[PDB]
Amino acid sequence: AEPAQLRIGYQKAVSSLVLAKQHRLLEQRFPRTKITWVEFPAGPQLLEALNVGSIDLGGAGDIPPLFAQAAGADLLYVGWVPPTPKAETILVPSKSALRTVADLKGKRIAFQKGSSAHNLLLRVLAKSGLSMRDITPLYLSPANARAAFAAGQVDAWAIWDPWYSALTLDGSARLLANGEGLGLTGGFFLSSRRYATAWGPFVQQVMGTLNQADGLLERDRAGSIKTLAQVSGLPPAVVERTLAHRPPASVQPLSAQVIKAQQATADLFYAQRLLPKRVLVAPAVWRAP
Repeated sequence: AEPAQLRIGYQKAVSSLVLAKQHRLLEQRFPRTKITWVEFPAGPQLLEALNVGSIDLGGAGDIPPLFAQAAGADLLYVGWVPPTPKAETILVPSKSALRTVADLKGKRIAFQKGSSAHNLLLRVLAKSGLSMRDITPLYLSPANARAAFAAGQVDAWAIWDPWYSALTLDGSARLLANGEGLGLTGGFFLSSRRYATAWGPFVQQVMGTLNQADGLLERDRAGSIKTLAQVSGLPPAVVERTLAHRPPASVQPLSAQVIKAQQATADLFYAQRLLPKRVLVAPAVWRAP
């Protein structure tokens, strides 16, 4: 037996999950399983849905699961997605006086709370003697943060591609700093405990397939650009710029150093009084037989 249903969460931003969904790669591989793709605006949204059973497999950044674990979610890390530091950014309105990270002190900074942008921001700010309490957070999902930025209500926005490329290409934004040199973890695939326990091998095979979907970003450059352009709405030039910011990042098993990295992030968040619990990553880590 393979399960009857896989309701799997994705974010449109993760170009490789868009393509797998478009090329119906899971469906091709698992013909006896109803594959249902459910889109979320970011990670924390996605994790809250895994928590209540709306999906049971989904991809997010490194922070969403830590926010979920701390609130009491019972998830499994089942796959790790390598970081793409150039695609994680702090943007400012191109008109703005701000040119260095130091200039962020006392400014309003939009970002998805609990998202990878929240950790990019803490860690960028740290290299300049700033912390979360030197800046004002505007906790806003990407579309709502975009609207506030276009309206002049934010001083800076921590956000990922496609928005970075979109706003820098159209003149809306300057890059203030990206995620290079912070030793970012990356992201994860999360699962419900029951589903990954019941259907381990299937969950591994799901990863095998999504892994090959990431491969299309480089092995099908010209085709990826069209489909993505077509699917997102974005111009091809922008989709091309987003592919330039992304080395391969194919989902594969959690290595030892990644687990420790995620624990170190958990510690740092707790230490900075941004999580109420100390989160233990390791008991939630899973690998198939």
